[PDB]
Amino acid sequence: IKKGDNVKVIAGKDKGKEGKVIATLPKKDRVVVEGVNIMKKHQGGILETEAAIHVSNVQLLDPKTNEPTRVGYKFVRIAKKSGEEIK
Amino acid sequence: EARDILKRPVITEKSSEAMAEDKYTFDVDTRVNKTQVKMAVEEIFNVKVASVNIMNYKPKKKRMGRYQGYTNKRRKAIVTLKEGSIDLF
Amino acid sequence: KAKEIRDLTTSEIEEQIKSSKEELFNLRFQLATGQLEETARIRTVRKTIARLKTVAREREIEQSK
Amino acid sequence: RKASTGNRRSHALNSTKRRWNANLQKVRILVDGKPKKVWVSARALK
RNA sequence: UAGAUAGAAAAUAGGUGCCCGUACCGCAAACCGACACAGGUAGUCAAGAUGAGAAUUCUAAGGUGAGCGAGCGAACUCUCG
RNA sequence: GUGAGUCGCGAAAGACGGGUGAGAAUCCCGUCCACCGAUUGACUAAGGUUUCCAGAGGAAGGCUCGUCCGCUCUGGGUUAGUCGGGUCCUAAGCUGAGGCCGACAGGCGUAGGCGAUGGAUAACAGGUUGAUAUUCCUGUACCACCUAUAAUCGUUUUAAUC
RNA sequence: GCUGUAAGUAAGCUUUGAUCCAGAGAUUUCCGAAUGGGGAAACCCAGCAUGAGUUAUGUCAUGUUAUCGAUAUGUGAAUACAUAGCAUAUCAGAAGGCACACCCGGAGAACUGAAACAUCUUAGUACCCGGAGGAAGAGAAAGAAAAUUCGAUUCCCUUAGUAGCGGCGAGCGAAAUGGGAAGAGCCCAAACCAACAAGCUUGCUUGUUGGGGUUGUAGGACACUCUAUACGGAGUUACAAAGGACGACAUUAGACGAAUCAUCUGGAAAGAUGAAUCAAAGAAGGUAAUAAUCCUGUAGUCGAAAAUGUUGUCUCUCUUGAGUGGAUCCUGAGUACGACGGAGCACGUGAAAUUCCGUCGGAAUCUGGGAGGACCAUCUCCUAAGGCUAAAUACUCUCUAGUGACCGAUAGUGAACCAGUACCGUGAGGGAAAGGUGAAAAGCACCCCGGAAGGGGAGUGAAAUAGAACCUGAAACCGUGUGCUU
Ligand SMILES: [Mg+2]
Ligand SMILES: [Mg+2]
Ligand SMILES: [Mg+2]
Ligand SMILES: [Mg+2]
Ligand SMILES: [Mg+2]
Ligand SMILES: [Mg+2]
Ligand SMILES: [Mg+2]
Ligand SMILES: [Mg+2]
Repeated sequence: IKKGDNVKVIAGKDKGKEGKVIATLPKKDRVVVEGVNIMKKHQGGILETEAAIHVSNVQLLDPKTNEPTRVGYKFVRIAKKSGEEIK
Repeated sequence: EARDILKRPVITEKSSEAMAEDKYTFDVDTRVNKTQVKMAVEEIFNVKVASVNIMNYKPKKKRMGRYQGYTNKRRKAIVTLKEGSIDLF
Repeated sequence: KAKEIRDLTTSEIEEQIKSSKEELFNLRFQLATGQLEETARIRTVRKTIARLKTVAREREIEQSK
Repeated sequence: RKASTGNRRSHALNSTKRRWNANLQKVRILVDGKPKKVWVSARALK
């Protein structure tokens, strides 16, 4: 439900980090974001592409802090905890 | 109509020699008399006499994913000419 | 392409069907030569024919009642 | 009607088993109220 | 013959002519026989000398060398003289 | 596992050379030798269903080895107015409207109809591919049919004529 | 975001709202009841009309073409009458399928028990056939019973393994009174009238409609008195007669849906440690390890353009309802009953009622007839010989939502996976084995030997003795070396 906005990945390899997302993959439920870099290899010794994680993620717009995203009233449109700006 | 009477062309070394005496080789949709092909290929290109000869083939086997299955039926029809010639290559 | 079709006469419907079929047969007939690189174009064509015959049939009904 | 009718048991003088019919009476006639023919009982033809 | 029906076509020119099957083995390695099995498997052709002869012995046509072999050359079994 | 690296390796005359290949009694090539020859030959039916041919591969299959195969992988091959058959016929037999019979099911059977191993039926020789041949081409032929054209008919009788 | 499982590549689509979800509609090749003919199922061959293309034939496109019956026609003649037949047209008729379930009916067994067996039991089971339903059957008293009588049927309990049947052995087995679930009663036939009909006896009677009328404490007819009036009404389309309008509710896609931060360990926290929060929501599952406060979610609330289903009120239809008197008539005929053989009633021919079957004989008409367990009498109760009927009940091929002191890969469906498969058999038919990498494919770049396969190294990863025949990896079995010994 996300198309390249901000997040804070909290509960994975290394946390406290943020970044912006690529394909959400609705079926596998796995998003692509800067924060994991597999050492893939083809015939280079390594490749350093970008890999995915399950949704252990959260958004942050006004508080500059993770909150439970909360799609609220119809004006649909997002309406977060403390502040209500677009997703 | 022409569409569902001519399904594919065919090319090979066989057809390559065949084009010496102005022959060609198509594959048709099945359940087509020989004659419809004549009047229809006539309809579409204006080429003609040197009537047709034709065959069938039974479907072979194949294993692509270690599961059994058969190829598809194949009715091949051999066209030959007396009146100009056709190239669509 | 849903109501471009509704703009027709019930007679032009036939001609674009035929010409679309010749367009198609050109593509199918090139296809095994390997001249073609386009793959997904054919679906658009065949689906168009489906649309034209569909609407022709619907108006065939509503010209019956 | 034309049916083996009443198919049940037949006891002997010491009551072994045996199946029978009671094949209901029917005799055929030119019917005296319609010019055709059919099996007909006697019990009706009183 | 009952009947049809005005009233043909000699020989001439020209064209029209559908579906199925067709590959391969078919006294066999591919059929039946669970096996690449010393079995059965209708039918056609079937040459040469010798011979009454499709018998027998040796050869054409043509096909095959048989899907483990090398040693020694004892018992014993089998097959032959 | 034991038995056991033991019985067996499914009648049979092969040998040599030259190549290949990482590697050859077993593969290709040739020379010799031996075998069948009313046949281990050639052609088709039933039957099986792509085993057919080319190019590669050798994990297992092949009663050994295998650089090979009827095993795998990819690709490719079967052409008919006249051939066997259907649009022609039919026996045995099967089915069988109406119909006769049977507790139901269904059983019998006329009309007709299906059903060939038989009857009738218009084609031959050569060439050609790694793989198809009376099917392709090359030449020469045939039957039915339509269309076009005229030398014979003359109430539509009878006469040509169906 | 998408182009299934099923990777991968390339071509392309998509806020001008794809894909996806739900409802309607359009298509829906061929075989199959198969239905134009034929047929070795999925092939072949035709016919007629119309219409494509040809100069013309060949060739095609669509439509149509079976049988049976049951209606309307004509036509029918073996014989004149005219029927048998014959040609044509109409029907949303039927045929078939199935859920091996549940129901009714036709037919209908044996092993077995009996300590053997023939009566018997198993059993009126199985299978077979047929029919219909979503439930069926039954059914509104020619009962039950013996009193302060009740007043369709069915099912559950109980009476009762009692009373009884029985080579009196095996064994079988009610019913009633009572307590409960559900509760519903109605139309014909007949005598009477009108109409039309052949015999018109010019006598009226039979033939067909409409009325008329439906029963035991007798009733109707017929005669008489009032109600109603084309309606005051009851109507009840689930019986009772068969048609149609218009609101509410549920179902088939969905949405909202309160709440947490940090330290240590870790490869990774959802754990320990602390301090905090929501609760109509601490059900559940997933999330790199065990989470009410990360996601899906739940409590609760909202929501349907269209379609369906059930319910409601006006339309809608359709309808007179009682009473007395009983002179005369009517109350279901080859029926009921008897005998003969049989079956079934818990009941085996027994004294054997009551009910059904076949043959044969053969009653009565309300001062009548049947039952009350042989049969007669008195008493009591009920009125066949014509028909319909919801619910209560039995089952679940299937769907929705749920659950388990149920299984967790030799169990459980035979079947967790590409199974009624491979396979076996001519054929009916019988029938297998086979789950798991890791959190994520990050699925071993690169060097080396090697023809390859395989391996040693280097690297991905916490771990590759997790490296695809991939969690854990026992015992048999096989080896390598070695302390002691022979
Ligand atoms: Mg064959
Ligand atoms: Mg042999
Ligand atoms: Mg000789
Ligand atoms: Mg050599
Ligand atoms: Mg119907
Ligand atoms: Mg008796
Ligand atoms: Mg009687
Ligand atoms: Mg296990």
